[PDB]
Order: sequence, then structure tokens, then C-alpha cells
Amino acid sequence: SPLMGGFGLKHPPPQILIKNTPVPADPPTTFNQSKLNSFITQYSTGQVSVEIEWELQKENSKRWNPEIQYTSNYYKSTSVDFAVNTEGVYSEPRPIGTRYLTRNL
Amino acid sequence: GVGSSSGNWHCDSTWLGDRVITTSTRTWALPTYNNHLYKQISNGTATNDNTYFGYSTPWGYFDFNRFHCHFSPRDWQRLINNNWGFRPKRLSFK
Repeated sequence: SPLMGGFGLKHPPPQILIKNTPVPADPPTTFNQSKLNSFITQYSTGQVSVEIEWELQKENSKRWNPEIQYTSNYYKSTSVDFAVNTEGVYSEPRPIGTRYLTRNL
Repeated sequence: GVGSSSGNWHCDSTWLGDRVITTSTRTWALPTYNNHLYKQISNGTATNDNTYFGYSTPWGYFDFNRFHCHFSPRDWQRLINNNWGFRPKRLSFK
């Protein structure tokens, strides 16, 4: 199990390598064996979609009293947590763990 | 039969899709009320706002008209933290 947390996979999601294909600038009109180092300055943009299906383990608990749940703070604040501020900057105010429900050992 | 149970204890809550089935069993004790009599009961002028005329009966009655009769606090948390609404559909009483 990976030490910084998560799922250890023998065959994880493969690395997806992307590169702009080099587009040479105008080569000389006399042949030169040297590799071309004059390239058209270039960048690419696009959209990337990743869809992950997760399987869930539903809690089947006979605990009587209410559990601890992750909740947003009810009290007023200058900005909404996990939202943008007045400058458009999205921020994550705290690290949300995963362990809130309880099980017996 | 005298020596055979007429029912089992059924306290549970099963969450299945868009339904939750709460079942609750309790032990009750019913005394004899009013010495088996119907009694006229009244209250006069007490202020006029609190006057009444009615009848006390020798009968008891079963009440389960509170949510905690059916939902454990954890079940209530499950309901209120995850659902925009709920409504009763059917009941069985034993």
C-alpha cells in the first residue's frame, strides 16, 4: 500500500505522454546533414476528459448514536469554503480526510 | 398456544434505494384504566379558555406518532444528511 496513501497497483493507469510534433522552420536551400535546430515556435491546447468509475462499500452499521460527519461550518464567513474568492482564485481551505464513519474492530 | 411465542422482536431499519423501512418493537404494559368505567370529565370556571367537557374511557391506545419511535438517531442522521425529502408510504402494526 503506497505510503503517502492510496491504492497500490501492479498495473496502474498508464502514463499518457503528449508532445507537440516539431515543425521545422525553413531549412537551408543547400543540404546540411546536421539535425535541424530551427523550429516554428508552437504550443497546443485542448480539452482532456477523465472518467473514473468507483465502487463503493456501503456502511452497514448498527450504531445507535449519530456518527461524525464532514460538514461545512454553519457560521458566516467572508468567502465560501471550497469556492472562488473575489479574484477568481479557487482554494481548498483544509485537507478533507476520508475517515468519518466508524466500524468495530 | 400458552407456551409458544406469537411474534418475534423486530427492531431494524433497511435502506434500499429510495425507500427506508423502519421497524421498531417495544414492550408495553397496559393497566386497567378507570376501573373499567367510562367517566364524564369536565372543567368549568379555571378560566373559560381552559374549560372542557369530555369522557375518560377504560381504553388505552397505541401511539407511534413521533419520529424517534421509528428512527434511531443514526438513522435520522442518514435520512437528513442525504435526502431532500421523505414521506411515509405504508405501515404494519403488530
